Amino acid sequence: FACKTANGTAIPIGGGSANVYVNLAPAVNVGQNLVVDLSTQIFCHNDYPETITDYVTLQRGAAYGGVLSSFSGTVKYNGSSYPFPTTSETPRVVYNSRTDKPWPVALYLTPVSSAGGVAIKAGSLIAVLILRQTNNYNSDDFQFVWNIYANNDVVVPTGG
Amino acid sequence: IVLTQSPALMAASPGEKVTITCSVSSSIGSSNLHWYQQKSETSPKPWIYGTSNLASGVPVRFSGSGSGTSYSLTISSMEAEDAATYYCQQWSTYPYTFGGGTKLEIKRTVAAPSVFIFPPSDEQLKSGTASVVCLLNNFYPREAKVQWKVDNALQSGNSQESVTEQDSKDSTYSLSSTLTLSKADYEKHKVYACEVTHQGLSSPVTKSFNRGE
Amino acid sequence: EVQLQQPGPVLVKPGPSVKISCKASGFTFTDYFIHWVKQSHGKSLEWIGLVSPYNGGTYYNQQFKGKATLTVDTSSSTAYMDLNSLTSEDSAVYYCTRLLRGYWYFDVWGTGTTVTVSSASTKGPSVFPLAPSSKSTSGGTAALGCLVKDYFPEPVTVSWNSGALTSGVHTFPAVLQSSGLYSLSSVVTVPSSSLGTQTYICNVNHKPSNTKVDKKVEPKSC
Repeated sequence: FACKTANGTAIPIGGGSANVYVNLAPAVNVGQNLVVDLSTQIFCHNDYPETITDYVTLQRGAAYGGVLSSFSGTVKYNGSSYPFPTTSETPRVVYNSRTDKPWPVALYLTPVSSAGGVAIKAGSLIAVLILRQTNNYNSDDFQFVWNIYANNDVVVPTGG
Repeated sequence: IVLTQSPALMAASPGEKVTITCSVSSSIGSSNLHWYQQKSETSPKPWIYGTSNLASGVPVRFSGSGSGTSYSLTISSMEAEDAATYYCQQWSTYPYTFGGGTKLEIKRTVAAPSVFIFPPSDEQLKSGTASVVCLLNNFYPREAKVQWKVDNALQSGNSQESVTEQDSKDSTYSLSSTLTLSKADYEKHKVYACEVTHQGLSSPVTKSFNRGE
Repeated sequence: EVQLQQPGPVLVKPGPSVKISCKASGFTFTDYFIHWVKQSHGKSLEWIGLVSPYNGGTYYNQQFKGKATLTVDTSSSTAYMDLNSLTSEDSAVYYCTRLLRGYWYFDVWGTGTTVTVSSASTKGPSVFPLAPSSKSTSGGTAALGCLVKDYFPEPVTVSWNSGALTSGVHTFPAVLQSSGLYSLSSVVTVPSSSLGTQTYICNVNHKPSNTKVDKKVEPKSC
């Protein structure tokens, strides 16, 4: 079932990979943590409603590029937090509706204790999300790939 | 080159739409550059927080729009008041770089720089100084053509000029030209002349006084 | 209400620093980042750095990486901008500003200081009555002036007794002179009265200065 993003450019039914540009907080002191609100960014909807109850999962969520050495925490799926990068398949959620339901995922990142200057570069790669599609009619499993880029510079204030 | 702006000075008649452009070295992140105003000797007041985003306490005529590689601002209507210098600040990379900024004045017609003559006072001759003053009043451009002659000799390198800020009653300027000449150098000549030629295509004004009279 | 304050003119010899303050109140502070901005006369306002009253954590850009020691006292909610090295060139207005946690941008700026670098040892003004020569119609299209030629401290107030004649003056900004002095001026067209009032008491009124009645300015010409 086809998804979308804030830019409106995403992948069609069956799978694929896309790029999603998100805006972050320029400064977050160690402690107070910035919510990567993908919930306002990514959206998806059951293209085939009624008799086929859609099942959508976050199989793989990995953090590399900038975040692997920078702002990096857990991942909140429908309230339930899980360690990030995703070491296991998350508990399932369902959509089964003709409405671009918000992706109930937020990246509760956390700056490292050894953070320095501009830890996240504008345009650097922060996180990647893999989406699992299962339904109630066939054994078709499709992966949907999102590549999050922060178009902005995140630097934690640093003192001594 | 991480940011730049053009030009250094717009102007605007009342009720006239104004546009200002801020071009950046590379396409940035879309919708995150901020526009501030700074009045003279006043705290800066923010107007734009990213594209098409009025700041805390902005009018609706003030607005903005643009794209990921070259942003811009539009002020739809003019009522003076907002005559300040406006700067584009990029929330993309560190170091943040305020642009060159555009000292935005208020536009009216051409005003003739009325020229006035001032002999130095007699008492300052006790200090060995005699500073003849030439006055220019009520002219639009910050540059109007001036010249300094003493006894019809081309004097340069000792002249000086002082420029007013923007006016608040007719949006005009005023300039003070001051020469630093000794009492002996004053008495060495007779004719003092400042010439302003911002209308000299027909008849320039070269008013001058007679010394000791 | 919910605003921020900071001191006034901090004119000083080049020295080590100015170490100016930035007093904040109203909003729930020590929870919002604050930055600083330098404006060197009619030039760019190129941003300096930022300090975090939650934890300080201050850092600045590579340009002004040498003159910035921004910190904050949390209890009184007062940041401090300390120049690590002397400016001696950068006679710039310094602005405290804060950054909102929503749409991230600079808002609620500080009033701003005036930093001046000169070493004339606090010179007192004078007045040189600018002669309204020619006919002048005993007051009309012929101006006189209260030209002050020497003073160190900038906030000089040559303006007259709450307006000259029927108001309207063009008091001039700073000039920096030509050999390290300061000499602005003033000009009044004097369009009102005809040898009846003749006051022209332009009070110099600069902080260590006197009213200086201006000797009746003598509109005569030899």
